[PDB]
Parts: sequence; structure tokens; C-alpha cells
Amino acid sequence: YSLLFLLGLLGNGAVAAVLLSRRTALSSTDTFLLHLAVADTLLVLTLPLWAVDAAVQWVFGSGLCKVAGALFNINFYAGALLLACISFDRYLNIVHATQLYRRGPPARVTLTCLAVWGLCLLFALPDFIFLSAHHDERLNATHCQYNFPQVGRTALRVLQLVAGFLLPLLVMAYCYAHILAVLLVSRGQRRLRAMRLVVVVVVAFALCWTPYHLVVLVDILMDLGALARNCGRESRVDVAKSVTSGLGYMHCCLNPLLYAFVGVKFRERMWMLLLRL
Amino acid sequence: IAQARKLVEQLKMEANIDRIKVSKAAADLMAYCEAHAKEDPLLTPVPASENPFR
Amino acid sequence: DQLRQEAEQLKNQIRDARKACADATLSQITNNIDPVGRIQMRTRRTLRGHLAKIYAMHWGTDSRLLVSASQDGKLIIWDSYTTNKVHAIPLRSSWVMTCAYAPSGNYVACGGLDNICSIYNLKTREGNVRVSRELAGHTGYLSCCRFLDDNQIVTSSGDTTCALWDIETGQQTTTFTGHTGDVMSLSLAPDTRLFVSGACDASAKLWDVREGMCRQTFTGHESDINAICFFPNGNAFATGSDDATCRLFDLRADQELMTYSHDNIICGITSVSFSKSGRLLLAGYDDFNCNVWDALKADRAGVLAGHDNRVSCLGVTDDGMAVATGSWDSFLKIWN
Amino acid sequence: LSAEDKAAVERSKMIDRNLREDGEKAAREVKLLLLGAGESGKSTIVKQMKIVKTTGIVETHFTFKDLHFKMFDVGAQRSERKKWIHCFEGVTAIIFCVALSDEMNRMHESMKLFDSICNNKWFTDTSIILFLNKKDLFEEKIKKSPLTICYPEYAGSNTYEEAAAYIQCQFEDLNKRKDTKEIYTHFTCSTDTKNVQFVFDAVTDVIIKNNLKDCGLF
Amino acid sequence: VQLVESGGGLVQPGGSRKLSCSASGFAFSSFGMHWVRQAPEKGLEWVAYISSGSGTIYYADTVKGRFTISRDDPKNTLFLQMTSLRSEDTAMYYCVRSIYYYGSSPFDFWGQGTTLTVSSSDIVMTQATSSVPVTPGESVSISCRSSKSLLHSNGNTYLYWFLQRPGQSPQLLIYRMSNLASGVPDRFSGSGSGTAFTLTISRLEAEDVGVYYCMQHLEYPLTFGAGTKLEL
Ligand SMILES: CC(C)CCC[C@@H](C)[C@H]1CC[C@H]2[C@@H]3CC=C4C[C@@H](O)CC[C@]4(C)[C@H]3CC[C@]12C
Ligand SMILES: CC(C)CCC[C@@H](C)[C@H]1CC[C@H]2[C@@H]3CC=C4C[C@@H](O)CC[C@]4(C)[C@H]3CC[C@]12C
Ligand SMILES: CC1(C)[C@H]2CC=C(C[N+](C)(C)Cc3ccc(-c4ccccc4Br)cc3)[C@@H]1C2
Repeated sequence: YSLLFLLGLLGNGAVAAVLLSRRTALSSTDTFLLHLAVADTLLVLTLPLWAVDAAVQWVFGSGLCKVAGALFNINFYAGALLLACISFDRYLNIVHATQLYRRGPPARVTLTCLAVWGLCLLFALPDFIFLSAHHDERLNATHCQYNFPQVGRTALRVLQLVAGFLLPLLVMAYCYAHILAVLLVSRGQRRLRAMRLVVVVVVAFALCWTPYHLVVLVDILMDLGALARNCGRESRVDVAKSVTSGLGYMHCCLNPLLYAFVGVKFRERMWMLLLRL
Repeated sequence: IAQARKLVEQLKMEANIDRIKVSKAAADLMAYCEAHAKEDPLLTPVPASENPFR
Repeated sequence: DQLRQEAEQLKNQIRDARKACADATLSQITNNIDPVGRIQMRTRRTLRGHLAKIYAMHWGTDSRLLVSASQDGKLIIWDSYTTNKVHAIPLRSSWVMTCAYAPSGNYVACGGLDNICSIYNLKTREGNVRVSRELAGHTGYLSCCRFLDDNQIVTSSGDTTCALWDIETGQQTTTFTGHTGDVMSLSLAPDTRLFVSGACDASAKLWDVREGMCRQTFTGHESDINAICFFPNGNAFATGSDDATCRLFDLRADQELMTYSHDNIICGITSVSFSKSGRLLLAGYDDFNCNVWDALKADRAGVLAGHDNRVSCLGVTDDGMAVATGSWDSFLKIWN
Repeated sequence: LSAEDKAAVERSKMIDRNLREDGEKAAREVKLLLLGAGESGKSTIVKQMKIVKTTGIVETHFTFKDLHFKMFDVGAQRSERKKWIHCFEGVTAIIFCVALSDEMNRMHESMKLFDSICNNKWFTDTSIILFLNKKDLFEEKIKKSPLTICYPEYAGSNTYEEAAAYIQCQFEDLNKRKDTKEIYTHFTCSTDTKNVQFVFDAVTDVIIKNNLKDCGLF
Repeated sequence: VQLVESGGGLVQPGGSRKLSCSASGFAFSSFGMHWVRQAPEKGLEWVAYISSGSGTIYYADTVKGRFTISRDDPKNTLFLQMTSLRSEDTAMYYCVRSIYYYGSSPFDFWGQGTTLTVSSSDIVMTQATSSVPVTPGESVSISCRSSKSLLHSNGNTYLYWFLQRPGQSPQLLIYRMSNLASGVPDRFSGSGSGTAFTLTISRLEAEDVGVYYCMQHLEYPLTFGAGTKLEL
């Protein structure tokens, strides 16, 4: 696990340094990747906190619970909004290559990044003042979690599931399906690697971001007048949540490898930066 | 043929000049380099007070 | 017919005459000179605004304003002290290979693949820079240009020739011929009475501006000479070529004086410039960095790395305080 | 700290704004480099004009399907190509014209020029659009004279189809990379729109590949 | 190169007016524009300034709030809209062009001006002498003094010398206290230090008679101070 922490920090730091040492020729996707790397390194910095939480107990306090929840929610929503933005960018640059060449917007990437960050701020502001270090429930173990009532809890959880899973997944699926169709129609040699990378990215996203969200959905429906819950059901739900979050963390540490190091331009730029160290 | 005569005349012109020894030219170059050493802001940097570039 | 035999005999006589006056070498005489320390230079200013390769630049005589020509059809004139863009001149032809700054500062010059030298007037009553002259007549591309007295300009072209133009009339006052390959660069003597031109035939030639003769030719390089510059004294010059050498010749001795090669360097040389006292020789290479050589001992004394592409232009102010280097990454850096 | 240097800074900022706008406008254009040998047939390609005194470079400006094309002809230089070819490093594509009606081994020098240009250290990524001109005259020539004059090692018969295919495939195989650049070939026809459509398609493909490289998908 | 003004005349107190300044013969978009007014039998006084591109606008204290300076570059015109014209606004207004970069000469050209009549701390520039009797062929020295030193940390002393001939708009002579303007005869010279400045005329002619004004360009209120008269 500490191996995952080290790898995530190293990859995100290297990507951010390479993209930040030479802040030129970052058309749209390099800027989006830089912001994604910042959010990813924030996640990697945050992870050992919950790691030691799951190790023994949440004997930390309440204010740091609040700030950790706020920062985690902000960067977790950013990590999906930026992925959707990257997919839309790639859709625009390939499906509409000749159309966007004529009248490509000059400053549609930085404004988009700030809009994403602001929307995420307004999205995850009214959450952290709504959780605390809750007292001993039937789980006989205090946890950094919510306390406001059940109907609000399920409304917030459903809204977070929808805006955070469905919209990024729909945008990614549409954009990459159109990209794959265009690449299939075209001819050449780069198209093979393009389809391979697109399929790999889509498979990785649908394999990592989904498990936790489908476990959250089954938890929601269970607490909405459905199947009865016993000790086995709750234990299975909790262990599934743990495994799915491990998958999510591994996807976090894997994103820079799948988005930066697979491109020849980024590798050439990072070698050029290294040669003048 | 005309270019040959032009080249030959150019060669005569170039061969008709007078040359000083290499030692004298080297000494003159060294003397010039040493006589203006104090007025070279790249050899001996000026103090930062009188440096127009910060 | 047999005139080649006479030419070879004259060449042999010239070689023997050069040998007869080569008693010592400058390295032997300067072996007793105390070496200079590690010349450490720092970047003070970085000039941004060019969106293509910067192909030439030139300092003003006041050592504060400099012109910079780039392939996006721009002739930006900067104030180096505050990095302020004093002027921005758009060029009709974006293929520019050279630029010059008048000694008085009232005019600038431009030229390139269009075989035309354009003279722009900076100080007009309308408040804008307008092209004042469009000197034409060269058949090949223009590789260099240098003002003499705000009305005479020397231009070297890619058709193996140079010319001296009277600007107010627009016709070549003089034409200099004798090179075999393209003339890649020229530099004026401090008194503007003679000028040296280096060509692609691995030869440099000394021309008299008045009455237009070739006084003496210098050989020794194995490839095309890309840069040339005069010694501050005016009795010597340095030529850089594609064989990774910075050979320094002397006018009076009519011989090669010193080579500045190094085993590490394997690239060509784009720009060559001296210091105020002539003790340092700054050369731009294709390793994306510039090198400083002890002009009297042929020992490297520093590196000016910091450019992400080939260093295309290099110059030193008349007061010698700063060094401006421009490369193909569209940035100019002032070093001190 | 500033009295009327503030106005100088404001003027510099206005200059920067103008430079940025001009740079964007210039970057929204397609640039092509027209190349070929003597008597290659560049006239039938530059005749598709839809918009100087200097004999140094020719700029042909036109448009098609709202896309803007500028084509540079540098055939009036007669100097060593290595001296000025690096100026055209960032062109979108090269347009190489080859005449099929040639005999003083003109096709041999055309092939040599194509090999030199394709394997240049600067054009390691720019694509090449090959225009085989004068197909009808070549058909008459091959009906009269055998193709073995230019290529004695030809094994096929003497017809327009297979001879043209052989020449096209030989020119394609003259490429020595086949992994980072593509060669698009067209046989110039009398219709003035088909050639421009082929150029547009090749340029669109090149743009798509460049965007694939930019987006990290390659 | 010319600037032609219009819109003057007689206005009742509390009314409104719009002066126009049409520019022809130069790149109007590249020049900042000032409105400078002169009261009847009084020294020049700065009124308003608008930069190139209308980025920055400055007004004098006495006209701030009820004056508005604007420019229209496509038509090459400068507008001054003034409301609540009190009895102290009767003057002659001049349209002045000024370009600012390194080594430029601001305030180089002045318009003819228009007369408007209305019915019924920061820095000061002092010119002690108001009139001297002079003969042709002799040298004259005109002295100006400021409350605050005009020298700046960049080495520039922002002092300008203008000459106004009888019945004509002011003409720039000296900029930055030591630089001769374009077309000004060599015989004019300027010098000084910090707070005390002098203008010297070596061998004057009948064309040098008129009123000489000094002006500061360090702090933007841009005070003038009454000039010195030269006659005979
Ligand atoms: C204005 C409200 C609605 C949202 C904006 C709050 C912004 C400014 C953030 C920035 C830093 C945050 C604080 C950081 C840490 C703590 C300590 C904890 O023990 C209580 C909450 C508290 C005090 C946070 C409250 C919210 C906070 C002040
Ligand atoms: C700890 C909690 C309470 C604070 C939440 C706010 C933090 C985490 C968020 C809000 C605004 C965000 C910043 C907004 C924009 C940028 C500019 C970009 O070029 C680098 C990232 C950076 C700098 C972001 C980093 C993360 C950020 C600072
Ligand atoms: C540190 C632990 C391993 C242990 C204790 C607390 C944890 C975090 N938590 C409580 C399960 C929240 C959490 C959920 C999902 C993600 C996630 C991250 C990236 C991508 C996708 C997703 Br989805 C991250 C955190 C996990 C379980």
C-alpha cells in the first residue's frame, strides 16, 4: 500500500514538474493533464490519512476530519470532471479536426479549467460543515462521517453518484465511441495505436471508477425500502467498499502512466528537461 | 580564359603585399588585450551598483 | 590553357611567403599569460513575444535598444533594460535571414529569401514605422547586411557576391565578386574602411569598401564558414564554420593565428562574437548552448546554456556590459 | 517607480496583444511547400488559383471548403538546398510534382531529388503529396517507346495502367521511413476540382495525425 | 499632420457642450491625446488625457466629475463632453498629441484650439520673471523652479519647454530638459538640475518673441506655471 502511495506521488510529481518546467506549447490536453496531475497528487497525499484510519480507528479529531473530507470531495470531483474534459478535447481535435483548425477557440482551456474548479467548489462546499467524528454507532467504532438525517443522506448520495459517475461516463463513452468510429474509417499507421490507447483508457476507467459506484448504488437502494439487511449483508457491503476504494486508489496512481507517459511528445519533453537538469 | 587571367592577376595582387612576422602580430594582440582589461565588464564584472541589468 | 600552371606557381609562392614569416605561434607567446577564471554569466532578462524561430538580431549603438527578426514576419525592436517592445514592424515577406540596426538609430534593415533589402525608417512624423527603401538587384537570398553611414549599406547574398548600395538612390554603388560559394556572413572594420566576408567555399576575403578590390583571402577551414567578426583592434578576425572550429586569423601577418576546436563539440557554429577587450570569444553552436573561449589561449572558459534549441544569433553591446543570444525556440536572453 | 514609463508599458502590452492576435490568425492557416525539378509541371498545379516583382519566392494564396492554403514555390533560388530548406521545417506538407512524360534520364534526377527531400533531417514528419503530371502524354510515349529506356529491369508489358502503377510503387518505395510519414499520390486530371479535393483530403489526414500526436493518442 | 478643433462658442452657465478634434495626417490610434485649456490672458492649464486604446483616462481636479474625454479611432476623432459649465471654464481649448516609448517626444504637436465663453498641494512650477526686455543678437536665460525634484530614479528629468508665439498655438522646444525637438533651431538649449532649470537662447531673431512655458511630466496632474514674456 505504501508502494502505491510512493508510486502515485512520484508519478504525479514527475508529470507536474515536466508540464510545469516548460509552460509553453500546452495547447489544451497538456493543461488538462497538468490539472488532473495536481488533483491526483492531492489524492495521493490524502490517502495515508484514511489508510491509518482503517488501520485502527479515527482517533484524529473533528476539524481535520472536516478539512480532509472537503479536500477529498473537491479533488475527487475534479478528477472526473477533468477526465470528461480531456475526452471532450480529444473528441474535438479528431472528429472535428478540420472544423476546429479553421476557428479554434483561443482560451477555451484555462477558462474551462477554472469553471470546473469553481463548479466543484460550489459542489463540495456544503458537505464538510455537514460531517464530523460521529459517536459510537452500532458499528462500535467512531468514524469521520455524516450526521444529518437519512433522507438528506440518500438525496446527497444519489446526487453525488449521478454527478460524478453518470455524466463523466456518458461524456467519455460518447466522445471515445465517435473517436473510434473516425479512426476506423481513416487509414494509416498511427490509427492502430490510437484505437489501442483509447480502448485501454476506456477499459481502465470503466473497470476502476465503476465498482465503488455500483456498491454505493446498492447501499443506497438497500436503504430505500428494499432487501432486508443482516450481519452478512453489512459485512459484505463494507468489505466491498474497502476493495473498491483500493481499486480507486490504484487507478489514481495509474492515471499519469496511462495519460502522460504513453505519449511520445511527453516522453520527448521529459527527456529534454532531464538533459538540462 | 578571361577568368584565368583575372585569377592570375588577383594572385599577383595578393602575392605583392608585405607581411610582418607572426611574433610581432601576436605581441600586438596581447598588448591590446592587456591594455583594455579593466574596461571589460565581462572579464572583470562591475559592482552591482553600476550594473544596468539588475 | 596552361594558365593553371601559373596560378599554381603563384599559390605555391604565396604559401612559401606565408611560411617564411611564421617564426613563432601565438600559443607559445601566450603560454606565460595568466589564465582567466571560470567565466560565470547569469541570465538577467528574457524577451518573449516572437512566435517562430528568431533568425537574426542586432544591438543599437546606445547598448540599450536591439532589433530582432523572426520567421513570423516580425521585426520587433526591444528596450533591453525594461524588456519593453518599443516597436513591432510587420514584414511583407516572412522569410527573413538577417537584420541590422543603423549606427544613428533612425533606420533598420531586413532581408531574406526574397532577395530584397528593405530599409525601414523608425523616426517619422506620422508616428508609425514605414518602409523607406526596397533595394533590389541581388539574384540569390540575402545572408547579411550592415549599415555604414545611414546612406550606404553592404549586403552579402547567396549568389556568391556582395554589394555596396547608396540608399537614397537605390542602386549598387559597388559590387564585390570573387567568392565561389554563397557568402554567409560579413563584418565591418571598426573604421568602416574594410570588411571581411566568409563564404561556403571555406574561404574568407578582405574587401576594401572604396574602389572595391579584394586585398587578401584566408583559408584553413574544411567546411562552410557561417559566422565572422572583427577583432576590436581591427587587425584580426575570427571565423566559425561547420567543422566545429573558431579559427582566428590576423590581417597583417596574412596567416592563421589560432584554432579553437574541442573534441566534445561535433556540430556546426552559427554565431561568433568578441568581447570589448578581445580577450573572450563567444560562439553559438547547435548543442543549444554557447561557448566562451580564451581568445589568447584557446581554452574554454564558460558555457551559456539555457536555450531549448539551436542558438542562431549572438551579439555583444558596444559598451560590453551584456551579451544577447537568440535561438530557434523564439526567445532572446541577455546575459551578464 | 514609474512616471511616464507606465505609458511605455501600456504601449508594450498593446503591441503584445496585436502580436498574439496576428500569431493566432497566422496559425489558423495551412502552409504547403511546392517542389519539383525542371519541366516537372508545376504550372498545372498552381493554375488552381482562387484568391510580385521579386524572383526569390512565390506565395500562392487560395481557399477551399473554408480552409485557407498558402503554397510556397522556391524554384528561383538555384542555391544549395541545405542553406535555406530549414526555413520550411514546420510546413504542413510538401507537394512534389513529377512529370511522367520523361530522354536525358530526367526521371532519374527526379527520383534523386525525391530521395534527398524525403530523407532530409528536417522533413522527418511532414507528409509528401506526389503529383504525377502529363498522364496522357506518358500514355502516348509508352505506346510509342518502351518503358525499358528509363528502367531496363521492367518485367511487365507496356500499358498505361501497369506502367503507371510501377512508377508509383517505385516512388513510394523510395521512402526510407514508412513509419512516421505518409506519401499521398495522385494522377493529375483535367478536372480543376479533383486535384484540390485530393489536396484537401491529404491535408485533413495530416491534420488528424498531427492532432493524434498532440493529444497523446500516439 | 494637423488637428482641427470645433464646438466652441457662447454657452449659458449650467449648460453642456461637446468639443471635437479631428486628426489627419498621422496614425491617430497610436497617440495619446490631451485636452489643455488656456484662460484669456492667463497661463496654460492641463484639463484631460486619454491614452491609446482608451486604457487609462485622467482628469484635472477642477474638471473632474463633470468632464468626459473620449476617442473614436475609426473616424479619427477626439471628444470632450462637459456639463455644468461654470463661469470659470471660459477659455481656449487645445488638442495635443503625445506618444510614449523610449526616446519619444510627447506633446510635440498642438491643435489650433477653439474658444468657449460662458456668460454670467500636488506640485507647483514657479517662473519668477514674467517679462524681460531683449534685443536681437543677444543671449537670454529663462529660469524655472519646481516644488518637488523632477529627477527620477531612472535618470530622466521630466521637464518640457514650450514656446507660444503671439496668435499661435504653443510649440514644443525642449523635452526631458536636455533634448531639442524636431525642427527647433540649434540656438535653443536647455539645462538644469533637479529643482532649478534654465533655457538659453544664443542669438535670437524676431521669430523668438512670445511666451515661454515650463511643464512637469513626473506626477500626472501636469502643472505648468505662468510663462515668461519676451518682446522687443
Ligand atoms: C463561508 C463558508 C460557508 C465556506 C467557506 C469557508 C472557507 C473560507 C474555509 C477555508 C478554511 C476552512 C476552515 C479550516 C479548518 C477549520 C477548523 C475546524 O475545526 C472547523 C472548520 C474550519 C474553521 C474550516 C471552516 C471553513 C474554512 C474557513
Ligand atoms: C483544504 C481545503 C479546505 C481547501 C480547498 C481549496 C483547494 C484544495 C483548491 C481550491 C482552488 C484550487 C486551485 C485552483 C487553480 C489552480 C491553478 C493551477 O495552475 C494549479 C492548481 C490550482 C492552484 C488549484 C489547486 C487546488 C485548489 C487550491
Ligand atoms: C484508504 C482506504 C484504502 C481505506 C480507508 C478509507 C478509504 C477511503 N474511503 C473512505 C473508502 C473513501 C474513498 C472512496 C473512493 C475513492 C476513489 C479514489 C480514486 C478513484 C476512485 C475512487 Br471511488 C477514494 C476514497 C479507503 C478504504
